[PDB]
This record gives sequence, structure tokens and C-alpha cells, in this order.
Amino acid sequence: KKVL
Amino acid sequence: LPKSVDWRKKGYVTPVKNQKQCGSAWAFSATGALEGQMFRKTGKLVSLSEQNLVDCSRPQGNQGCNGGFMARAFQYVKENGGLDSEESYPYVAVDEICKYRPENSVAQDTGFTVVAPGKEKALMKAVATVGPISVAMDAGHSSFQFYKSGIYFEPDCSSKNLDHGVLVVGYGFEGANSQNSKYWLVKNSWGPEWGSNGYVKIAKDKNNHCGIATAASYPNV
Amino acid sequence: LPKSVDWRKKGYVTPVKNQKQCGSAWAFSATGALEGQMFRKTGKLVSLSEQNLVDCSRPQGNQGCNGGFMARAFQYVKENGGLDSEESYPYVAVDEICKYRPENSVAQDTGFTVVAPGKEKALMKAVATVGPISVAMDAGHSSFQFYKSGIYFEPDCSSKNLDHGVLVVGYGFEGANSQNSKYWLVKNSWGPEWGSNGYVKIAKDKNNHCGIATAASYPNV
Ligand SMILES: [Cl-]
Ligand SMILES: [Cl-]
Ligand SMILES: [N]
Ligand SMILES: [N]
Repeated sequence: KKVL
Repeated sequence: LPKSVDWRKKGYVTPVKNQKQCGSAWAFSATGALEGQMFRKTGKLVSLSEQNLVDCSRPQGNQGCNGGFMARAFQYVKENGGLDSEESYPYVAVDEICKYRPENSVAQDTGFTVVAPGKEKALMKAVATVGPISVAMDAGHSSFQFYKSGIYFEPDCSSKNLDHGVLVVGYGFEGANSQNSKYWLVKNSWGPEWGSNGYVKIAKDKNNHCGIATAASYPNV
Repeated sequence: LPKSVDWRKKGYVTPVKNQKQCGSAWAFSATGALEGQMFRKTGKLVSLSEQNLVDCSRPQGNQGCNGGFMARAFQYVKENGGLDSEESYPYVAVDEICKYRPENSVAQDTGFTVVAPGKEKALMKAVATVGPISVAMDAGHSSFQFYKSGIYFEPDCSSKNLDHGVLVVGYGFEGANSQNSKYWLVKNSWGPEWGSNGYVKIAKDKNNHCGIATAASYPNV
């Protein structure tokens, strides 16, 4: 889950 | 390559959307790019479901409102055999049960193409020849949050540690010289009210400012 | 009718453009209305050439950078059999020789419809049922040049002597009462840096403020  | 490009002016881009309080920018960046490629293929602009991606792509490595990546979304659309429309699978900005319906699919992809990392000219070529491109960037700054107009340039930006997915819909330049004051035309997913009607001009050919060319990709339709 | 309308959210409106130092607002207002009517007819939003209107519609009574009229622009399109895309016939903000080519045409019209003059309720009905509407206004005040946000109201505004063509893309109201603080949603052609990212809210139902409903029209496609 890196890009928010 | 053209001195400037703006796919919004050719019918490839849907109106600006809003992810609200959910970490789904990766899903809006992916639907943006697939909207453009589906338009290039069929001539029809159809808004695509970010919610379908948020609820259904955990197997591919996404985490819904807790984060994700555009390449994993395109991988999901390939493995799944389709993606539903925005209309039929509406956005609610919370993790919900996957309700993918094949009868409502309006898009497909066979995988995706990656732009060479860090290469702004490779990205320029992709934007000019393909259509809108999904990209990641460092948006972790109050200067971005309250951006209103002009070419955005942030000294504290990183080209390596990125935290937001957006869509490059074109590039351009200010003034009469096409070789200076260059910018990337970027569509955000914070609503039309944010920025410049939902868009931001990011400094172009200034050492990969904010990482725009670090992790760019587009779906193969 | 709806208490609010915003055609930008439905795919009818191209990005904000900039006429620069050429008195061609009439051509931007005309392409904006033709863009919305061609989108309604085909589902494809394609930017149209103001330069084609500036260089080619002198026979219809327009005067290029020296001014003109949206209705003469729609007459030129009907008489000429077509109008080129902005991509094929780029804007340079000066009067030049006509370069129209039918092969590059992406729009047509059979004439135009005039809204009842002076009737803001007639204009509200046309905006709600047709799409963006071409209108003329009194922009000859410094308060308009320096407008930034909020509902524009200029005490010295004329409803009869108009000097600028713009595009009404919707209407709405501020506050929680739909009859309170009403406004027209207007796209200008002075670039995204002017006003509210290129748009302005003009006071609505305040006696045809600034002449917004005096000379409104749209192309028939
Ligand atoms: Cl990615
Ligand atoms: Cl007119
Ligand atoms: N993000
Ligand atoms: N104008």
C-alpha cells in the first residue's frame, strides 16, 4: 500500500 | 515530438473526480489512463469505476483506501477480464465488498507498458504518442495542497519517495519559446475545486521534479 | 428547473483558453458553445479553432482581433460547411490569412438560436436544457479585470453596452438557500490565471447584471  | 500536447482537448479525459478521505489516488490514476486508451480504441469516452478497483484488487497487491499502485490495477483488469463503469459501480470512498459484474464491464487491458524510470523524455514520447499516462509523484507538501496556479516547483520534492498517483494529460510551455518554462499537465483526483480546475502544471525537464517520470505506465488495450 | 447546473461535470467544456492580445473573445465564446453542442451530439469533446474564426469570418461581418459577434461566427460555420479543430488550426492571437481546410473540419452548424433578450429566466431555461450558452457582457470595469472569487457584482455595470463575449456553463447559488445569492457560472478566455481559475460567478436574477442575458445564443447542430 504505498501510493495514497 | 509536438511542442505541446493536451489530450483534454481531443476528448480523452473525463471531468475531474474526487477520492475524498480514501487513499485511492492510484485507482483514479489507473481509471484515468484506461479511460484514455479505451477512447483511443473505440471513440467512446466512458467513466470507469475506481470503486471496482478499490474493492476487488487486493489479490493483485492493492490495499483499497489504504494505498495501491497503478500497475497492480492494470494487472487486475487483465486478470479479471474487465472493469465496470463509474455509473454501474459507484464510488463511495470506503473499502467495500467486491461487486464486480462482467455484464457491466466497459473496459479491458492485456497488461501495461512501463516508461523507462526517471526518463522525462521517454515520458514525453509516451504522452505524445499514446495518450494520458499514469504517474506517481511526491505530493506530500502544503505547497501542493494549496496550489492554485502557475508552474509548480517545490524544493523539498523527492524524485524517489512518491506518495500519490496522478495522470499526465499533456505538456506545454509558457511563453514563445517552447524550450523553456516547460510543464507537465497533470490531472489530480481532489475535485475540480482543488488547484487549477482540478489540474496542476508541474515543472518539466527540471530533473524529474517530484518524481513524475519515476514510475509511469499505461494500459495496453 | 434544477437549482444548479454545471456542464463542466458532464463533459461539455474544454479547458480554459487565452485570447491574449487580440479582441477575439467572440470567437472563444462561439467555440465554447459549439464545443458543447458537438459534444452533446457525438459524445466527443474536441477543441475548436478560434483562429479559423478570426481569419475566415470577415465576409460574415466579423473583424478578427478587432472584435466580432458569436452569431456571425455560427453563421460562418453554417455558410462554410465546417470549422477546423484547434489542433489542426492553432491559435496565435493575431489576424492572419484564412487557412481553412474541409478535411480538418470537426464541426458544423445549421444556424443558431437566440435566447429571449433580457430574460434571465429564459437564459436559465436554455442553460438547463441545451448546454453552455454564448453570451455578451459588460466587462469594462477594473473590478472585472481584478476579480478573484465570490459573486461578481459591479454597481456601474451596463446591461446594454456590452464589450465582451463569454460562456455560461451553468448557474447556482451560494449558501444553503437555493434562491439566495444566485449566480451564473461563466467561462472566460483570459487564461486559467485570471479570476477563479479562469471562471467567474456573476450575480444572477439581479436585473440582468452586466447584460448577461441581453444577447445570448447557441449554435444548432
Ligand atoms: Cl504503478
Ligand atoms: Cl452575437
Ligand atoms: N495518494
Ligand atoms: N472582448
